[PDB]
Amino acid sequence: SSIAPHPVVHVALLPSAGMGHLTPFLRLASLLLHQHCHVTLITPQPTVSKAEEDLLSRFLSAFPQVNQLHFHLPPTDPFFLQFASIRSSSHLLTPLLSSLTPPLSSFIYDMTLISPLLPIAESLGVPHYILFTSSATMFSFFSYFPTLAKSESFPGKLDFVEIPGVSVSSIPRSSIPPPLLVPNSLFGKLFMEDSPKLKKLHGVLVNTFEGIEKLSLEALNGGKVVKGLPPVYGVGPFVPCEFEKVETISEWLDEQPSGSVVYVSFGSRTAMGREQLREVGDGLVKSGWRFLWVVKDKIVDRAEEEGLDGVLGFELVERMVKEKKGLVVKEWVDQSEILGHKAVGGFVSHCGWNSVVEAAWFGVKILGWPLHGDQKINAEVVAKGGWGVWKEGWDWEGERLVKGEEIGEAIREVMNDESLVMKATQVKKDARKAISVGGGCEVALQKLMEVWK
Ligand SMILES: O=C(CCc1ccc(O)cc1)c1c(O)cc(O)c([C@@H]2O[C@H](CO)[C@@H](O)[C@H](O)[C@H]2O)c1O
Ligand SMILES: O=c1ccn([C@@H]2O[C@H](COP(=O)(O)OP(=O)(O)O)[C@@H](O)[C@H]2O)c(=O)[nH]1
Repeated sequence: SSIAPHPVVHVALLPSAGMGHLTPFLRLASLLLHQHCHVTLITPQPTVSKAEEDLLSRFLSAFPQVNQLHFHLPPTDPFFLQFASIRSSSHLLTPLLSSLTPPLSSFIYDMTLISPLLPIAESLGVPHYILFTSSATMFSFFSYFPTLAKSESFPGKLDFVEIPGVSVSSIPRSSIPPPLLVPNSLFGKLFMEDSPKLKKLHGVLVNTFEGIEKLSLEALNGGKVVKGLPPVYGVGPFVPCEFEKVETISEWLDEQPSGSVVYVSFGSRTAMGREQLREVGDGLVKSGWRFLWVVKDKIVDRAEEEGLDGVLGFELVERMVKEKKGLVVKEWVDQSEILGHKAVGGFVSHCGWNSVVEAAWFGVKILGWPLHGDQKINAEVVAKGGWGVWKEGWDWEGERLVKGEEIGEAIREVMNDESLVMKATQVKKDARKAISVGGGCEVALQKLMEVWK
């Protein structure tokens, strides 16, 4: 008895600094657009890196129906500095969010912004959420932090973190993210201020799935970690999207035998010291395997200033050009196009979380080389599933010099192991189940959409 336009579900999104935060937010935006949502994207500007700038430009051109709200920031690790700048200025956003049309339905923001955005979301009167961009196991640690910090000996006497029922049952002190043991650090301060406020959220979205973190997901939603935690929605794996693409790399890969290439990358914001970097190349040559090595000499891509031949040195460059087995680049690559190529049989990775979930989506086994932060916990999430391995004696980047001899031996050990491929293929199979009807991601998004309507 009526011919009416259907009311629109309008979601607002706010990502913080780095490609490891921007990429999952934009993949979530694509998922929401395919559910016929209207999306507003708040963009803090300028970005720390050029790669962030360029990805946003390709996203907006692909989806002109997205409403961009500019967030011009006022004028240490450059990405951590941006985390603090966005957090300290977020209290100014209220006028831009309260005048949104059509009426806002929900608000999903970065995990590092809980405290300043909670009163803003309360005034908007809509359900609000964090998108947590690391593993569900690390989210359990974050939620558990007030339980550990109440002790009078914290953080001096803490040898094991054992959260009931999660995917990594015992986290030793050597795997705790170093800033969490330093009360005055940025993340140590954010953990203490923000974790007690998790109970005010409507929910927590995580880019993960039952095939890789079954136990952590069940413990978080069973009241085992902390009583009164908001529900945790496993909405991963986030499938890589078309707008991310920017041809000699793909042409080189086309000429290599299937499964014969080892891909090497330590993410978008980490650069090894020059001596350690040169040991990586020595290990790749000694391994005897074909390789595609992505190099960074600076944390921030904008700051690169020396050519690859000067970074690598004459002796290493000469060895690699003579053997004619490897390709080395110091530029932004299409990592998902590489991991999805049939030539790539293994992945030497720092185990940043987006890279882990991409490797799971493509069924590529991992040699884990965790370098900083939560990467040792993520490396063990992978090892528990039997589709990758890591050497706990290598330690955080810069604590010791890992030698080319032992790097080459570790590469041969992973590439000769067919059991790792067997488990990685089953992970790949469970990754597709999660997004199909009845899978964890499909079930979670339907729950959220019905609430927002
Ligand atoms: O516990 C986490 C993640 C959970 C969290 C929760 C609330 C919060 O307020 C901050 C973090 C974490 C850490 O304790 C140290 C650290 O160094 C990184 C690293 O964060 C950088 C960002 O730039 C990534 O690039 C890198 O991959 C990742 O390992 C972390 O994720
Ligand atoms: O040359 C590069 C380097 C990185 N990435 C992507 O950048 C992200 C890195 O995020 P992750 O959580 O793995 O680690 P972080 O870079 O934050 O340490 C992933 O989506 C990678 O696929 C890419 O496409 N090309």
